[PDB]
Amino acid sequence: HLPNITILATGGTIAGGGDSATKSNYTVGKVGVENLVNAVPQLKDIANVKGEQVVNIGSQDMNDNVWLTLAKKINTDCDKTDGFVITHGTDTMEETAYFLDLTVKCDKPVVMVGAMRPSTSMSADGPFNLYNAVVTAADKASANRGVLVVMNDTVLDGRDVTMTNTTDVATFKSVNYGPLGYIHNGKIDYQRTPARKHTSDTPFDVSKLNELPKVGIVYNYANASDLPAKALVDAGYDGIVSAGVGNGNLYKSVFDTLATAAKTGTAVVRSSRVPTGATTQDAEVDDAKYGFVASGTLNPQKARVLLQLALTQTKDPQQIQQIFNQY
Amino acid sequence: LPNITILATGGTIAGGGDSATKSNYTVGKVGVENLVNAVPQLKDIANVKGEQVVNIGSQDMNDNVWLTLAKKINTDCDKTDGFVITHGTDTMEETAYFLDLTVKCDKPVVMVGAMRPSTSMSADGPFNLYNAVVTAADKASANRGVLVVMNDTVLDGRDVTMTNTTDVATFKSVNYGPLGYIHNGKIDYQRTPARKHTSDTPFDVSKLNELPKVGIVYNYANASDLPAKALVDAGYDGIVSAGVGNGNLYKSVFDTLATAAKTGTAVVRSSRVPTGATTQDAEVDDAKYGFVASGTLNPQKARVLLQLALTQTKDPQQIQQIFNQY
Amino acid sequence: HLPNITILATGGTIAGGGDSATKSNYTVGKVGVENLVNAVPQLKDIANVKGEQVVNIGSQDMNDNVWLTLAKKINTDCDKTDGFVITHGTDTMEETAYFLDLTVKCDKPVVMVGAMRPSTSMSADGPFNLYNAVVTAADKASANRGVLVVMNDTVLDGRDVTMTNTTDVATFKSVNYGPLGYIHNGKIDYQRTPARKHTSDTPFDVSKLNELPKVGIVYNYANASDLPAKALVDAGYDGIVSAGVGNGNLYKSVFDTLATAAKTGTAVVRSSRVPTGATTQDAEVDDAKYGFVASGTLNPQKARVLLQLALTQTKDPQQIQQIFNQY
Amino acid sequence: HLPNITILATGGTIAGGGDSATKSNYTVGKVGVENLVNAVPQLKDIANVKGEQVVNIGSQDMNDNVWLTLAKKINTDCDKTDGFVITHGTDTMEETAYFLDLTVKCDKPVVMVGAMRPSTSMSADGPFNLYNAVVTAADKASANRGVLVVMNDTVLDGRDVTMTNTTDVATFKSVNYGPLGYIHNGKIDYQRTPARKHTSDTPFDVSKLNELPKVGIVYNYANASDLPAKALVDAGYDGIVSAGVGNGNLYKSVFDTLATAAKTGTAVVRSSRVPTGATTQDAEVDDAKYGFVASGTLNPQKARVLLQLALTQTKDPQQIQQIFNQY
Repeated sequence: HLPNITILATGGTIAGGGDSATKSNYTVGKVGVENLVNAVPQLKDIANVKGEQVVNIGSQDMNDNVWLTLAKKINTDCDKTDGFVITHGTDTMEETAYFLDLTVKCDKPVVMVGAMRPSTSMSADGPFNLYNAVVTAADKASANRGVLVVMNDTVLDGRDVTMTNTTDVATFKSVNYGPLGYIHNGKIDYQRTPARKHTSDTPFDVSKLNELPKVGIVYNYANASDLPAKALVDAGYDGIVSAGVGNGNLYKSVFDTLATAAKTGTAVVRSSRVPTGATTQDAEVDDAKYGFVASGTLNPQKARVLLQLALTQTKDPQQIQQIFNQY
Repeated sequence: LPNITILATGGTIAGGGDSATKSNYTVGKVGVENLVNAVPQLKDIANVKGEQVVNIGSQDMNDNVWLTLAKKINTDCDKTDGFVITHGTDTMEETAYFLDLTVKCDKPVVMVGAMRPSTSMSADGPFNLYNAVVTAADKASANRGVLVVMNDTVLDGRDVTMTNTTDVATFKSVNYGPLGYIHNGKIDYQRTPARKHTSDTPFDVSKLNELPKVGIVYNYANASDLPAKALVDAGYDGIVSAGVGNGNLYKSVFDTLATAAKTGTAVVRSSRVPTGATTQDAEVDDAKYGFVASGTLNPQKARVLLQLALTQTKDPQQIQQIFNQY
Repeated sequence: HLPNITILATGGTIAGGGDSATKSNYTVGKVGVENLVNAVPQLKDIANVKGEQVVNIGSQDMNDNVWLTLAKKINTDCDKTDGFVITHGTDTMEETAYFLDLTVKCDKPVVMVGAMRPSTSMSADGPFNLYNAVVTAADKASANRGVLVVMNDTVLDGRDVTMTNTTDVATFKSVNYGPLGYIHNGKIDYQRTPARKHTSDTPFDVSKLNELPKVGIVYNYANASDLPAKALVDAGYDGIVSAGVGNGNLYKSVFDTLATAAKTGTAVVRSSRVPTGATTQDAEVDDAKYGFVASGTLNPQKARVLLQLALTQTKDPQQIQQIFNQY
Repeated sequence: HLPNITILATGGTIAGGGDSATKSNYTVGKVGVENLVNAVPQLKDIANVKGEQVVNIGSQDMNDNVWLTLAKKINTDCDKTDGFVITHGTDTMEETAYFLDLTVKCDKPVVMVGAMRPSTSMSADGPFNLYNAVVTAADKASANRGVLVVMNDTVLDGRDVTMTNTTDVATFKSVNYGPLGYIHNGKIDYQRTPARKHTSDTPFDVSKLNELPKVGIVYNYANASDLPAKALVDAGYDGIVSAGVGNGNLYKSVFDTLATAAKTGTAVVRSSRVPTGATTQDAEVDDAKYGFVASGTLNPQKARVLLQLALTQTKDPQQIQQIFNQY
């Protein structure tokens, strides 16, 4: 009769700990899901919570196998529950949020949440962030909006959400298109929803996949080395994402290596190290001439999520561009 | 009127497209004199002399142009009242900090670019150039370090960065804010960078024709060690990590860089995250590994300072000292 | 054919010129619409443009009479054009946008535009602003999103759009829920639409109105005077909006005057002087008990627009609070 | 031997409390200074703290009498302590910070701090904020920087600090010139200091004053009533600050009232309701002619603070403008 709500715990600074409340030092992986739930007894006011510990890692070590395990579990257990919260490291939550946004086939709410302060800190942000994540997953209006991230009283879509600051509790922002809703006193005023296709409206199906296509990221800057790009090509990577300078521009020697790569079986996506705004067509690079794909507003690490999934469907740069214009 | 020298390097500000109402352009259509002639009002505020140093897209900016530019300004400091450098946007933030650490001229040195090509409707380059010459003309600008002047704002070389791929308002000092705003050809300076620059740095490039080799590697989920293993296999002097969150490293990359740091490669941890410090005293024992924490320097600015450090030392603790002072 | 677009000019810095190009002085409603078009020859590549001068005022002198004229004309002339651009000063464009967003029943694109620099200034922003406003009004995907403001290559909804900076060309932002779309190379990638009800989904109809209910705005600050609030009450005002401190809070003397007035026929809305975030219920003020309405994310000048309209339908606070939850 | 730090408590949300850790409802001033101090036992690691509860009000009720009390106390008590922390409400902290920044002659560190969540909240921000405020008051490097605000791990100058968001724990930002330092692991890396004159470098001497000149604030907006302005003039106010539209512009009817009043000796400052950027001279308003002062980056409530203090030395509009260009 209260919403049934599953928490899938993956680790992160929300389950991490230091030897002092008032020193910054901490390590991830100290606290199980039972202990987090128990630190918020007010959850039983809003939901019937069930917690499982899928893994316990720092999200700096998030990987393809944990992504597959999560998407598979959510997809199989969808019918058991009214929604899911995933407790997660903050460092790569914006990656896992987008991978689930594209492969989750459950249109029931799936809410990701972490903490910028360890469980042991003075003014720890984890307990209230977890409360609000359950408020969100239990809100009937949260369904059909794609996979969500809830941080600092804010409901953010999985596609546009990113980290803006290294330490600030208020780091997570949807920096191009804004947030979906604000949470106040356990109620959400939703004024937006992602137009890009997600969840059950995407062709991606990882139900029977045990690995993903290999996709690396190369940085651009003055005097950039080509050695990173060469190393990925030498290893037969399925794709490379460029964190370009400005509007996805390539240092000349990186450009040389990725042009060869795009014409010899490696997919190439131009994104940007710049934190907001689209990597666009119709600027300084004719993507189609090189066989590149322009990432749009997807940053390097998001573009790598969508490129891995595009490559389960096609190697064709025109098709990949069509997928980067729809998802 | 002061004497002001424009040193032109190319970029969108001197780039053009086939239409004022389409986004497509190539850099380097336009020479320095053409730019200057485009803004006749410069006459009202300065005696302007333009020289072309190079003509390239800043996406192709490199160690040799940096060395040329810093030598040029240091050689010619006595000869002018200040400098404006016209430059692409994409790496303006790297050139700005290189120069901020390496120019010993404490007269005004102001970088400027354009987010719209000189051909475009509502081109931003003319008023930008105009405001850059105002900044270089104001004696208040002296002793503030190398500056960037974009969208009516004066920003310090260390903190300035691009926030947006296309916005005319892209250039911000995202951690500590601007030094001043330009209104009607006057600046109200309320700020100056506390970090040591120009003649308070030990870095001199006057007889250097190259810089230590410093690469950047990106972190992300399931990150490849192969990029870092490449730079190490090549004998790179230094690698900056574009960390996740507070300068964190995927396990593979962590292992490779920890092994390199013991073989002598300098390792700085920075962050792909656009604002905030990569700090000591978080998840990574930097002293245990011989790693250096970048502070607020983003990965491309971290490279600038690591290259210069690497002209003076390979000692981690001594690199951390330099990353705490400049 | 190319779409037929109507430019309705109201004046503004965009029609306004200075004495120099390189000094900050200018007059507003200097020159006219036909002058404004002729400065942008490229418009004829994208539409068949006709201009009409409605009024010629600096938007700091904007008023109910210009609002009523604008809305009736857009609603009357709707059938014979494919879309509208309204040239307007920047200072109060956010207020006119939300009035029009509520009272226009034309669901063809309605776009507001201005300029932050004068006509004659170096790097004048008006010409490209006007070009992109016509792109937006000409796009079929612009229909049914409400009244829009198009500034600095960005499409902003009438409701959330506001000024962030006194002089920056990039001043206009939707500071709570972000923009709907970015314009690049004459094309828009819409990824958002406002969920709050607008244009033909509102019951507001000003067709037969010649004046609007009287709504004043009072400011809160340390040691605030109650004299302004008392002056609007003595004048028999229909409504009062509070620019509160923090989360909509009231200086003691303002609390006293507004609480007295809310129980004897004056509608009272708590908004905030703070530039982003909702003035919420459930905080320090029990709105229901005083007969106050919480403005949500509407800032004082926006709350005033919605309060004047709500008072054309009802004087009941619970019903005004309902309108404030829906539009 | 750790430093001696004086906490002066004035109330606010930092001292506030609600029925539930999870519900938003609260009231200010439920817990006293010693309770706040004992909730952060770790303060003994970094200082010898002495608390004095000076008043106990919501900062929505802050007033001239509390300002005078605080300035005279800090000034008298300077030589008995190494540094001051003032606990205060958030809503007007930015006003008090500025008044103290102009009236305090003690150049030892003086830090203000509050909380956006009440002390009873889950993930309450006050405890670690208070910890950080005392770190900042203990740090000698803070001396000579003017009065500070410490919130959300940031050191902010009293002049430029303002609220950005109605509820966000990260709401306090130096929105024009940025912050002075970030706090991490109990340490500050200061990279900035305000160039504007503060503390000992101002002429402002409140030592014998028991009242401050009367300064009100009137809001601009479409169709603005002249009644607020006329109410303040009728009452013989000593000055009026206008929260102008755009770059300090005034609606017709308010412009008429303020112009008439400056002619007979009322001090009139043009500020802007726009949250960032300066209200400049030499835009659309001839300040020289009307006897008006442009407020620069001072927002309306900040402008009030400096105008009241300008008015303790001069009523001469040109002398008041010179004060507005120096502080």
